[PDB]
Amino acid sequence: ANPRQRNKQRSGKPRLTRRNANKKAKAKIYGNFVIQQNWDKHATLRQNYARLGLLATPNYVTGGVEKLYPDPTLDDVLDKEISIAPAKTEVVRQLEEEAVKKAARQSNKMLPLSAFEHAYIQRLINKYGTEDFESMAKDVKLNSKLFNGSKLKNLYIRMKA
Amino acid sequence: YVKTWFNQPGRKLRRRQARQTKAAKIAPRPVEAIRPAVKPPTIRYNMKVRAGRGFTLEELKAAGVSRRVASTIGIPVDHRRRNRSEESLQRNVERIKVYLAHLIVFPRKAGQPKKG
Amino acid sequence: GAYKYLEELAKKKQSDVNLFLSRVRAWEYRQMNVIHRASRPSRPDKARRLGYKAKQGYVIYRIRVRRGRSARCTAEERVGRYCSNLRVLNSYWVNQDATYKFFEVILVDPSHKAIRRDPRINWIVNPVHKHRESRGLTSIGKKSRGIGKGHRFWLRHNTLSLRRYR
Amino acid sequence: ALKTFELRKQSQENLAEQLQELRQELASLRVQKIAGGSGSKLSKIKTTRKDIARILTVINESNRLAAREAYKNKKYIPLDLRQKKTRAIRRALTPYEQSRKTLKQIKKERYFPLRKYALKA
Amino acid sequence: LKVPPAIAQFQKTLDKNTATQVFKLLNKYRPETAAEKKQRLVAEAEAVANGKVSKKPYNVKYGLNHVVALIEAKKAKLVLIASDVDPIELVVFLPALCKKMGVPYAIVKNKARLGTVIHQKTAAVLAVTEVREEDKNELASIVSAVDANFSAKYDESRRKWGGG
RNA sequence: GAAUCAUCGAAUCUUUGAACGCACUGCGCCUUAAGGCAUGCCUGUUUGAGUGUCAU
RNA sequence: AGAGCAUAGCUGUUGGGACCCGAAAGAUGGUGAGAACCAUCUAGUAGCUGGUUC
RNA sequence: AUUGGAUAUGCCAUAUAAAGCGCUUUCGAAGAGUCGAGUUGUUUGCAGCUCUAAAUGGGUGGUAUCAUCUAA
RNA sequence: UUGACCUCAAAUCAGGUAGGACUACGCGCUGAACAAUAAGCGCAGGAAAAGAAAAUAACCAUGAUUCCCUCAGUAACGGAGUGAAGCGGGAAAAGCUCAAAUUUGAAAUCUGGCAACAUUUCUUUUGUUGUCCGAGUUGUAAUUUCAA
Repeated sequence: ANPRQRNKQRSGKPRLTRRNANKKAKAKIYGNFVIQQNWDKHATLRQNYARLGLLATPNYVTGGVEKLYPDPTLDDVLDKEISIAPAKTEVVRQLEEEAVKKAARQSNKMLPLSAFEHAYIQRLINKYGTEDFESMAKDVKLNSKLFNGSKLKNLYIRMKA
Repeated sequence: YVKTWFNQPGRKLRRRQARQTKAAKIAPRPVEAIRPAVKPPTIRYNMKVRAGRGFTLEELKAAGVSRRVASTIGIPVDHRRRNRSEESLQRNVERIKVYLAHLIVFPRKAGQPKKG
Repeated sequence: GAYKYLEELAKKKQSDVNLFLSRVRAWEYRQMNVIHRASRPSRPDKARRLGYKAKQGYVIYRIRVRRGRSARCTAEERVGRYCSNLRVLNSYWVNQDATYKFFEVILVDPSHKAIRRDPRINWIVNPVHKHRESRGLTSIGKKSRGIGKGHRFWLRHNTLSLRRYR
Repeated sequence: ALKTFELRKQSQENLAEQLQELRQELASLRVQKIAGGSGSKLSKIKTTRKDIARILTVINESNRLAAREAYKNKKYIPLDLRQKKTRAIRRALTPYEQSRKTLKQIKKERYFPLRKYALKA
Repeated sequence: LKVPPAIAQFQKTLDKNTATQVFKLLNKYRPETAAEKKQRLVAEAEAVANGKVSKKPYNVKYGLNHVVALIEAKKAKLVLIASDVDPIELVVFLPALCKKMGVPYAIVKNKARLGTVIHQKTAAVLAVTEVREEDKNELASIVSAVDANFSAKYDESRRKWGGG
């Protein structure tokens, strides 16, 4: 009806048709590979999370859930410790096993000293002993960078390993 | 001026697809963040427990989660709210601790330079 | 810092030093054009606290508007039209006399690479900020249209919402 | 007619008088046809018009490619060599400066990135 | 109009002789040029790259926020204020702040000379906080001259409304 | 390689019009038929002037 | 020793252009040259006129 | 054929660096012709005009001191 | 005489940008009759605007914004009429950046030219490295934003 739409109707040129209309279609999973492998492309996201043994929401649900079958004291809260929780399904066990095995592999958190760091701490140790770090930091000539006792202690600890 | 609701079923479906599109992006983690439990601010509703906005800094400190890492693991922070009673502190610290008991945090890769 | 002294001195708006300077500078500003470029802000404390940085891409323009709508809002829109390639950032009162009120506007060039590479002013480059002074999105524009938080500060009521099942 | 693929395999100044000869041929044939011609006459008008169009296409493409090569890795190039997507697209922030962050934001994301996690049921 | 005493004090500047002696000491303490700093840093870089303790640098102090901070901390020994700062409010409080802190101060002529010392186009104010042991006597002599030629002199017109 | 065909990333796209050398097709200018020659503004470059302030 | 709540239909009634139609307002913005003409607010109206279907 | 986020694995990594969480015989800056007061309009807001601030101050509430907030 | 700085200039100098159109839905300045309406004017985007409390409340307190339901055709104003909001239930959720404190043991910052090296939705797009100049101490980085 609009003159623009009448203009393109009267033209002999084809329309810029695009076919993107498919409802009932749910987004495919990218990101986690374990989830994608075990995902059910037909089931909803709640049905998939429950089957995989995950929580789709850490809070309440704001409606009625689907029922398919006829089913048959401050001290002891801030100080108690809960020993994690069981993995209900196999999918969660794969996620847990993968997490611990990657954390063990990427666990080297000890920094070795460099050439400058080694010489810096060596000059301080060979003059002010080994157990006295406060006197090491209070030196002005050898400790030119003015590192405090904690940093010199860390330089010692990293030198050992 | 009349506001019709012929798109009410369409909006229901559009929001469902947003939930699924979000879950497609973040595969194993919940589509919502954990909300605290608070009390409505009036004599009519103060006996009810509802969901809050985020956890106070004193709640996070007691549970052992620093405010800088709380957001990274899906724990909202409310700098505005405060714990005026020891009951609200205990109700939401336990909520955080139960949340951390059920949490699998996948490790991240870190850059370790060869030298010191 | 010397901006604590400038901020405190600007409160004594008609002391001996401030009244003499306002009288002297008003005479000079009336000699120049209505809208003229300022080599540097006359209030380096006030411009600094309103977002201005002494770097390329930041432009200061002075303007006088007759006394007797908001005067600051009128200064912002006229200067923004004058240099239409720039984005109006903020504005501030610098002087006034019996006839005129003088304002300086801070404008930002959204095409300069020192502006487009600064993440703190990168936001102004986006086209949603084209002529903020014309839509009331500056500080005085927001204040002029009652935008604020509290009880101090229609279409959805004049409608009749008719649900499907009603 | 002429083949476009082997037309590009010729020298530039060769295409010059080939266009010249084709243009006089079209003009001469038009002079012949206005005094009386058959239905085939307008058939070779159509072919020679497209042949001239094919000829001029090769000259312009070859010249354009030469200009692109001459201005490769130059800070400023003529507007006809520049991109033409949309006026707004040209004015937009480039992805490099779109992704610029302060050192405050770099440290935040270096030490506290959004973790990947899961909630057991 | 009638110039207020706070603005009228900037019309009386340090005389020719004492200003000449002031900039003679200052020119011994100019900050390292961008070029000279680069050569010194790459020299240390070559030492670091091949194989590898200094002293605290001595220079004049510039910048308005920096100098006002030094005056408030009583770290400054001599403050020289440009007499032609275009918005005068940037330095109109400086003589009084130097009086409150008991810092010797003077108002030297024009800002181009001050900027030239620090390798800039313009310096509204310069301050001297530390000198080498051999320049202690030269700085002390200038402080006396500044006091005798700027503080002992005037001190009565700076309370009077100038101009008109 | 047909197509009054489809796709479409390369080329071309008369005079106008925000319309831009001045009038509105004439009338022009400069440089080498071609290249050009609107206005405001921003960053920089270069050439000048000033009884501006200072140093020699 | 509670009788209500919800939905549907019917009827009445009050608003919306409100059974249809019939007099020019007035205002806003333009065109042409005081007056004229054009387009929207505007379904601004007729205590009434005429009509209102097996 | 284009590109998303990840994963795995090499090569580099300017770390003499940069962070979170402990502790304090040490400190802790906070936006003015603006708030506000008086008077005229539009609609408490906004604006003009005359005047013009403060630092545990200032705003807004419950008290009819307390609570809450931290503007330009 | 020369130089530094400032100011005023000029240039068919180099590199950029603005206008106009569409406006269903944004946001402004306005504005009749009869509605904070029509019309007029200005300015945008795929959304806009708003937005991390100078917010509520008087409770066992809540906690940026927006939208829906409810509150409620209620309070209030003024009998008629106009007519909200706090709470409550949902949708979605994300937080932050500066000014103001000396880097002062070192303007640590940035644009541009030139020269190489890459890179491309792309010979059309983006950068990186080096050098020189300029910006900048009348303040560019790092650090801090009261939740500290």
